[PDB]
Amino acid sequence: QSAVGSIETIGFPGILAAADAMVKAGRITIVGYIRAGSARFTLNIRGDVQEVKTAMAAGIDAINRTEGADVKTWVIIPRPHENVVAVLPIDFSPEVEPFREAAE
Amino acid sequence: MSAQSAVGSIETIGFPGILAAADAMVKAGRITIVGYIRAGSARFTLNIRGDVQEVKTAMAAGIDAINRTEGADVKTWVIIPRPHENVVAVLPIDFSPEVEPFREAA
Amino acid sequence: AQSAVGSIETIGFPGILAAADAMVKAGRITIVGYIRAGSARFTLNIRGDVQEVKTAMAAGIDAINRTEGADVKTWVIIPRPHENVVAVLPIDFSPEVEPFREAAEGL
Amino acid sequence: QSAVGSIETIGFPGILAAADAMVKAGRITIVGYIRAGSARFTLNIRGDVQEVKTAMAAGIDAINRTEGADVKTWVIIPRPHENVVAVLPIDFSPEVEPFREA
Amino acid sequence: QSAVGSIETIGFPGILAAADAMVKAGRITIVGYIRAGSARFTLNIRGDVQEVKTAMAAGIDAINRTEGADVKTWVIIPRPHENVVAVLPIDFSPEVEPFREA
Amino acid sequence: MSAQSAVGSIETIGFPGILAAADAMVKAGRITIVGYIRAGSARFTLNIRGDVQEVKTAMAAGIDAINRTEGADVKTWVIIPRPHENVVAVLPIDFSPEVEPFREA
Repeated sequence: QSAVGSIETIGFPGILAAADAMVKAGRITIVGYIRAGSARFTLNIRGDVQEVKTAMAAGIDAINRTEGADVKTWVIIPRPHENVVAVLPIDFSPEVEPFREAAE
Repeated sequence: MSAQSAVGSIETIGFPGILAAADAMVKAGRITIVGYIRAGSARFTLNIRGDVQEVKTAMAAGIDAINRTEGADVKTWVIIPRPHENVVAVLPIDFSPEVEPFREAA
Repeated sequence: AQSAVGSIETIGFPGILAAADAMVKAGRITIVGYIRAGSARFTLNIRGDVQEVKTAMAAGIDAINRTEGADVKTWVIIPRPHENVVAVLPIDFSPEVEPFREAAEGL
Repeated sequence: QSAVGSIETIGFPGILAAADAMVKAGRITIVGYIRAGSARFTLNIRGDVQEVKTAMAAGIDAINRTEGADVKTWVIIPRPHENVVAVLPIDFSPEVEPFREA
Repeated sequence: QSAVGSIETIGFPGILAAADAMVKAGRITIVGYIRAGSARFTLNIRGDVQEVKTAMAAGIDAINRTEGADVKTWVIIPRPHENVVAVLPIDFSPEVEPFREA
Repeated sequence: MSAQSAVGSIETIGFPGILAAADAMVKAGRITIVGYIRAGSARFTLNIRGDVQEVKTAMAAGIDAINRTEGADVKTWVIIPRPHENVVAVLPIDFSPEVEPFREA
């Protein structure tokens, strides 16, 4: 299992900013987002651990430059367990398969 | 060829504000409104696509329209000039058959 | 030519029920829908001739403000909404409200 | 169109208290409830205007007697327009027709 | 109609604590739960009124021992009207039919 | 015959925190993650099943992972060692086809 990164902000424009900065800074795949409630949004990515760290640094900085946005919470799990991947929305799906291949 | 068109995103509290933004934006720039999100806590997001400069013009018009609306305020906004294809595939900012007549017209 | 759209929002369902009834009785308009916006806020959306929407809107504001526990949070009137707006936001007519559309215009 | 009454409280236990008190106090029909958000719940009833007034009074008192509940907002509309009944969830349904008839 | 009890906590762990304590303390059937919003959860139970009383006290005690939980609101209706049972989510279902029998 | 396995439940603000807790719990104890809840107000619940001591060990690890996570805090948690069947029937803590593989290991 490749590493997983997750980041959360208030507002959709912030997570859009995070998304574009993350995928351009690191060789990673965006696998999903969550409408978390209370206008908070989460973005989830996968990749080599060093690449997720690089991307996450970029996503933090991008949210903090976005009007009205700030980083609420984030984490990186270097090697997620299969039970985690099965239950939480962090697995790959056919719609992002083309981007996984490009990254690897 | 062409790159992905720019994406603009704006958010306010209350639906009347986002209605004001939508109408001002599409009248002020050569853009397509591609969707809206009921974000929670009575916040609404509007997402638009178009040439970078038309998105910048539309966004100024949207900001001004929200600030003129009773009980509305701009909470947050962004423009991404050249969105990556992975972003367009995962987040609700792509075109759809419903709005395809308007992309055409733009 | 796209008819005007009016939108109004309050905290709590009773206040939006009050708005809806006052609006439809005060102006020759059609109520086209409502939104459960979140945080117990509710939106009502109406269509009709611009002057009828204005009259209906004034009546709705006053009805909400008279309702126990409610007040007007936000509202707007767009005289001539763009087709891209009508297509994306829930402000278009539907079969369920066509009978009301016809009556307002026909009267 | 018979009258409509609507009441809203914080928490489900209060709306349950209101529902039971209203239907026992007045000749009315409970037509629906709404999970409004933020743990608020709405109850909507139909009936003759005087019966709706009687039920509403009983509903408010029941909420105030309920542990942790408070009345947030309420209204009565004597003669709701048909467009209102068509768009908002205040109409009768097969599930409550037996109660409409009684 | 048997009695109905309804209780609401902040957080899911509390409603889980309540549920387990309630069904062990009295001869009741848990009939459903509600994700109410704002991280509040409601539990609904049915049974003889004395058994619902016994269960409710046990639910309250259990919530108050649960880290981070709190009782927000609760009620007991001895004999709910059939209109209430039809509209609000407090009736029995096939999934809980075995527990109703005991 | 067999008793119902123990259930643990934990809640924090934000998804990153629940992700941290899930990975730490499943690695620390012989447990199955059976589900999560988007609780509202950006709070997320995670529910796990296992032997009583394994759930206890997993929960301690989940609490420490949430507290180490930027922007997360443990809001509430509980362990029920022996949940009643009616509870498992009504609340979302039962096993499912998706997690059957993990139950067996």
